[PDB]
Amino acid sequence: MKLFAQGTSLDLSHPHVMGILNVTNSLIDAVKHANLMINAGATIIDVGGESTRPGAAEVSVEEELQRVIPVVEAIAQRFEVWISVDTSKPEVIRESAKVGAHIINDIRSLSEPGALEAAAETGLPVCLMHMQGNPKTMQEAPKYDDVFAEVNRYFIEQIARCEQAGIAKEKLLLDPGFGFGKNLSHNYSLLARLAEFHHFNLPLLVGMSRKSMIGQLLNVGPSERLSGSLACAVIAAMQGAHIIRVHDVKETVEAMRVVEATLSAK
Ligand SMILES: Cn1c(SCC(=O)O)nc2c(=O)[nH]c(N)nc21
Repeated sequence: MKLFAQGTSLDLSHPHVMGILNVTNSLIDAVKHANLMINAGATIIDVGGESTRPGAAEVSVEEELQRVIPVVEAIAQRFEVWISVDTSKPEVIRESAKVGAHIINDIRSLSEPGALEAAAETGLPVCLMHMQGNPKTMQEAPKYDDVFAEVNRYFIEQIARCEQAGIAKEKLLLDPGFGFGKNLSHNYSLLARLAEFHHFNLPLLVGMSRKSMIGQLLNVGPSERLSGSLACAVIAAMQGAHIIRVHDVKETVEAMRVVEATLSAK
C-alpha cells in the first residue's frame, strides 16, 4: 500500500509520523520547527493556518494563504519530506498544491463550495475526516445511537462522493476524527474498534495527540498529556493505523519503532 503525489511516493507498509506545524519572523520559526521534526523522524509535516478549536473564529482566505503558502513553499524547496495542509478552502488547496503540497487534509471533508472540485483537479491524496456538525458547535452535545456505525456510514458516503467527482479510491485516506463532535466514550469506542475500518482497504490516519480524550481521562492540562498521547498512538498503530498526527515527534517515532519491531515478529 502506497500513495503518490508531486512525483514521489509514501510507503505505508509501516506507520508514519506526521508532525503538527501550527501557524497561528513567522516563516523562520516554522522552517526551524519543520527541520527539528524531520530530524526527529517525521515523514509528513502538517501545515495548518486556521484554528480548529471549538471556539472557532474563522479566518479569511487572504490570511490563510499568507500564513500557509510561504511555509509549504519553503519546506518543499529545502527538504524531501511530504507536506500536508489543513485547509477547507479551494484557493488554499489549489495554491498549496502548486507550491508542492502532497496531501489535502480537510477536517470538513471538502464540504465547502468548490473544495471537492479543487481537490479533484490537484490530483493529490485527500484525507476524509469525520466530524459531527462543525467546529463552532460540534462539542456542545455530541450524540450517536452507534458512533462506530455512523462514522462507518460516513466514510461509505464520502468515498462515493469523492469517486463521483473523479477522485480515485486510491487517493483517499480515512480518519474517524478524534474529538470532532465526540465525548470521551465516543472517542474510546472508535479507538477500540479502529482495526475494523481496514475493510475499506484504505490508509487510516489518526490524530489524538494531547487531545481531551487524554485530558478528560487524566484531568490534566495540555502539556501533561505525552504519556497518554504515546499510549493512544501505540494502540492505534498496533491496529494498523498508517499515519499518526502528533505534536511530539521524537517520542512518537521511538514508540512506533517498538510497534514496527512487534508487528514484524507477528
Ligand atoms: C487538523 N486536524 C486536527 S486539529 C485539532 C488538534 O490538533 O487538536 N486534528 C486532526 C485529526 O485528528 N485528524 C486530521 N486528519 N486532521 C486533524
